[PDB]
Amino acid sequence: PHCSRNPVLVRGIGRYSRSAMYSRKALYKRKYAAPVLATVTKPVGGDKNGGTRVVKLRKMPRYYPTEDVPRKLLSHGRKPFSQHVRKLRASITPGTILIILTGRHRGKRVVFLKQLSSGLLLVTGPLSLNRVPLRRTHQKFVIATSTKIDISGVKIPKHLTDAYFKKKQLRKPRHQEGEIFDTEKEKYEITEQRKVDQKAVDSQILPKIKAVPQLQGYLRSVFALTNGVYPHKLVF
Amino acid sequence: KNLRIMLKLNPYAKTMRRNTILRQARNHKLRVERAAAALAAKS
Amino acid sequence: NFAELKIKRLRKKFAQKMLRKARRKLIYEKAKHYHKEYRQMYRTEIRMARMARKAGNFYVPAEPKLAFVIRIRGINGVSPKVRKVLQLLRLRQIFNGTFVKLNKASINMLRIVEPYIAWGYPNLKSVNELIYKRGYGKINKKRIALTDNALIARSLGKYGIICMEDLIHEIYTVGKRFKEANNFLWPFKLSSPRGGMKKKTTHFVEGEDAGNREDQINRLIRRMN
Amino acid sequence: SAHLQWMVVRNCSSFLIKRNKQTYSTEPNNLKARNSFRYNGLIHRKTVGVEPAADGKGVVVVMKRRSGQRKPATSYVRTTINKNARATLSSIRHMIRKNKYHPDLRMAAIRRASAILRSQKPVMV
Amino acid sequence: AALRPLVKPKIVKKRTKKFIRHQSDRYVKIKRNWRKPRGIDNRVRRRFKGQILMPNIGYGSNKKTKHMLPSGFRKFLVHNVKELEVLLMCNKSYCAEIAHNVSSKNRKAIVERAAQLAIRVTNPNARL
Amino acid sequence: GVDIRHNKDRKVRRKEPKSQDIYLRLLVKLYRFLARRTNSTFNQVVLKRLFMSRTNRPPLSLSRMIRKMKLPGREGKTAVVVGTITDDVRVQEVPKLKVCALRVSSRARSRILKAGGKILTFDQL
RNA sequence: GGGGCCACGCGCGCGUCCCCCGAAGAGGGGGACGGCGGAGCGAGCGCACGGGGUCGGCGGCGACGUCGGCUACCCAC
RNA sequence: CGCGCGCGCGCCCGCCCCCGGAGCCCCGCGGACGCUACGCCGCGACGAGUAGGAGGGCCGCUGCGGUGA
Ligand SMILES: [Mg+2]
Ligand SMILES: [Mg+2]
Ligand SMILES: [Mg+2]
Ligand SMILES: [Mg+2]
Ligand SMILES: [Mg+2]
Ligand SMILES: [Mg+2]
Ligand SMILES: [Mg+2]
Ligand SMILES: [Mg+2]
Ligand SMILES: [Mg+2]
Repeated sequence: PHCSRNPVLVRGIGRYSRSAMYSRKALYKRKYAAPVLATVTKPVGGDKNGGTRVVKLRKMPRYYPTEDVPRKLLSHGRKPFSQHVRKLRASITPGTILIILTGRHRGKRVVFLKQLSSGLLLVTGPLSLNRVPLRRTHQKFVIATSTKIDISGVKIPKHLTDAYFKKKQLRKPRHQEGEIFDTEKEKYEITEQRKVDQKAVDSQILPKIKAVPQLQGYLRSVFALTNGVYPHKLVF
Repeated sequence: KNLRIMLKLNPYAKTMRRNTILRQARNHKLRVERAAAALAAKS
Repeated sequence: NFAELKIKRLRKKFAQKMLRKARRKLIYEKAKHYHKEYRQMYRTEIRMARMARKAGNFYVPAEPKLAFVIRIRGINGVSPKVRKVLQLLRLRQIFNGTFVKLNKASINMLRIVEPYIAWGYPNLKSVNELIYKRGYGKINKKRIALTDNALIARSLGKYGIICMEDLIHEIYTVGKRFKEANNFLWPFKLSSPRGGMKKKTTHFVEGEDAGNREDQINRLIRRMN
Repeated sequence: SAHLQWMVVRNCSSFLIKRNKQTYSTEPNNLKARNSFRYNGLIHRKTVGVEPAADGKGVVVVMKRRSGQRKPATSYVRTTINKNARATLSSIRHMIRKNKYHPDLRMAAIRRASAILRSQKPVMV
Repeated sequence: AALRPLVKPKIVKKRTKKFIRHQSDRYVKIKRNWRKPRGIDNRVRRRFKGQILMPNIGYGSNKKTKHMLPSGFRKFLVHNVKELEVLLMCNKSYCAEIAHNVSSKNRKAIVERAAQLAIRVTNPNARL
Repeated sequence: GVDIRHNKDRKVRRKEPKSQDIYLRLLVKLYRFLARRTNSTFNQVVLKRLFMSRTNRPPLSLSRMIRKMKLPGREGKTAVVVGTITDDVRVQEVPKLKVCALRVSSRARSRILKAGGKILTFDQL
């Protein structure tokens, strides 16, 4: 299996024509002139009395509805979410500093590690300073500043995934009757594995931060707007 | 605007479209390096 | 005796795949010829005048063969003689348009309905943008979109016209089979000018839109389409 | 003939119902109970019908005898069958298909039967 | 719990109010029922701005959902069990509604059977 | 807007017979199918004349028929009418014919069959 | 050994013709063309996607004084 | 005119069942979830209105004949 011998020039067009690709992949010297209900097909079995038996798979229905619904027609390119192409704005690069502006950890300044395989960003506004841990965040509910540091030398573990930053609730074994149904401890409690992860990272992030002077107060402060500060004027 | 719906009708336009790109890029290359040559010859 | 029939159908599919591959090769090549045609007809004009400006002469180029026509005034307060001439040209509604060929018969008609129209001497790009984008066919006294060449050929291939480019050739070069190609087309339904007009009640010498605005018609088409 | 009977019975009939922009028919042996040529028991030389047992267990099937018409007393055959709802449908499917008795009524029969058997249980606990 | 119909497309109604007759706000001999005006000097007829609006066919409603309740079902009126059993097969498109003149002792019967056959009733608790 | 006129955009032909004679309507069911599913125009014509009214279906006389079929070439060929056949007592020599029509008078019926002729209907046609 | 050809399968011819070995023609290379022999040959996968009108094999929050309810009672603008 | 042109199976010669069901978009065995044919489906263009003319009214009021076990 050879990777494609036709390069790309623009999406949907290649750099070569028919006659040339013919010659490259050598379609010359590659000429191939190559030119009663009795049959019980799948089901089988064996048992005791009267001889043997032939058991029949995928048995027929019991109950038919009174009215059914027809099928759909076909379409081209309606992929699912696990198959899309992920994009990213240009002003976001590993080490950049970003302003959160929607949630509970609102209006804080944090640090960007990388982008996962779902379009969501991994953020550590290091817990000592901002009181903000490893989280997932959306690239569009955030601002990127023009203020940066060098992070290339750093070890992010493999096991850190969208499957790991997942919520876990909605338990079916319930009475289904009473003043209940958010009562299985009602609360969130922290594992140790998270702690271990936060420590092992900020150990090697944080020294790089202190190589910049005054970079801590910027990461303990909080952003806001005031009188005479119009945001389209101010560059970030 | 749509490549295929154009070319279902007129197939030759894929070739005319493949041309007019390679030509531009080649023409871009010459001006830049040559204008660079004189500029470096200025200073 | 079933296998004989199966083989008979599987053969007979050859009749259709081979024909289609042939025809798609046909359409390719003609367009490649037409490419060469249009260049020569462009550069040839230039070559003449340079050859003539070298001497002290001049060059009176040919006169145009076809025209594009738009209607700009409505249907309210109009004369009988003029209501007739428009509905021969198939302009029964505002901002519709049709091509037309030029001779003593046509030109006098255009002088009669001068104040209500705006016409010009178009180029090749405008013919492309009209027909592909906003260009439909008249078929069985219905209005049907040009999505594929089956429609064109089936109704119009007895003239040697089997695709879009063959029209455009037949139109741009006013050919022998112009009448049929145009009357196949429904009159183009356009949108109002993006950017605005100066004053529709006057001629295009007094700051208006009416009359002949020969080469500047194309500037306008960019904004209606 | 059938169409002749029909062209009288479109609009005027005692089994006819017309209210609320709907139109139903209540003649015996009418599957889907609508006013139609394809679905009407009194019109054809071949018809099939399905009803519930009077004792209150199983399904009653009805088929016409084709030989002596115009004597309605002994024109209809009946059977009552009471099994586990997969044997019951399969039995029906075999009657119609293997005898070619009006085979454009197959699934209509089945849906009517299943409806009955679904009802003919403790639908309430 | 509640019997689900087969499909539940969204419903859209071009007009939601009613059309009142003209000059019915002044007077009491005049009613709310639409009667078309036919005078010469009249301005609803002549369609000025800021006036009553007259019903035409463009307000007309889509046909996939016409006479369709908010619950997806269409309606049907009964008087006894006999004409109820005709709905067995259309038990997911149409619903039942019992008349006003039926007695208490018989409503119980009809409900008891509609519940078996899975035929929804749009007024199951009236007299009691 | 569009400067056109709507005074002549409905056409004033028939689409169906205005009567409730049911035997007529079954004939109409038939010839629509043949007109819809065949490559002929004979079918078209007949369909158009079964809609017509009765002053557009005047009676044909046994006399004219003989004159029009004794002409050369029209030997052995069927005669077809969309109305009534009367008798003309001013004719004595009635030869062999193969007529098709809707109605046929009684005196005319006898003479035609007594020459060895034959009478058909549109069904058997 | 320049960039470019919807060029193409090669074995001896089906041909009008021609550059040349060759006398106008046959034989040799091919070309312009028609084209089809004295050859032309045809399965299994996939991207499909700028292809005959949208799907998510993607999610979160919320509960005896709160949720929904155009239409229909009042008031304001 | 190269998505069939002679493909396959036993032993060139022969077989050449084949949908009471092939295999995926044409099956010339019969059929729509549609077939109240006074029905169902699909395309494309149009919609001002006095006097006035026509049609459809499962809009309505009182009574007669049949019919809703
Ligand atoms: Mg005016
Ligand atoms: Mg603007
Ligand atoms: Mg102005
Ligand atoms: Mg004026
Ligand atoms: Mg309303
Ligand atoms: Mg007036
Ligand atoms: Mg009018
Ligand atoms: Mg008229
Ligand atoms: Mg009107």
